[PDB]
Amino acid sequence: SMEQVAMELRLTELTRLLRSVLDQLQDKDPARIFAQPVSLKEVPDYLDHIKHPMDFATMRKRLEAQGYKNLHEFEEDFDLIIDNCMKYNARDTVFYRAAVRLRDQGGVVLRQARREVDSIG
Ligand code: NA
Repeated sequence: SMEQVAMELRLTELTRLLRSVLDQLQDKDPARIFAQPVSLKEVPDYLDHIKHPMDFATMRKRLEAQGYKNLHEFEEDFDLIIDNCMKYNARDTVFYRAAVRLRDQGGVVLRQARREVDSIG
């Protein structure tokens, strides 16, 4: 049908838009603390603390399969990265402080990203 084609183009444009949103949010972690999933070889007890780990590489693979249906779903994953980091690591660590600064600078990107998703439709 044409109406599924029209749905599919919308998804396809959104994914293109979220690519840009992702790339900007990843430009706010220049250490690359959040680039890859936490190694279970290096931190064996990590899944005793964190039931839904999340990182940027994972979020990229879901995107290029067009797996994000709205902006909420994208935001939900992004928030896991920050919330997982600030729970596992203490206040006085470079990990927690990298999550705080990513949160505060990514708020600027996601607030205008919300207006662009609405505005086009
Ligand atoms: Na903690």
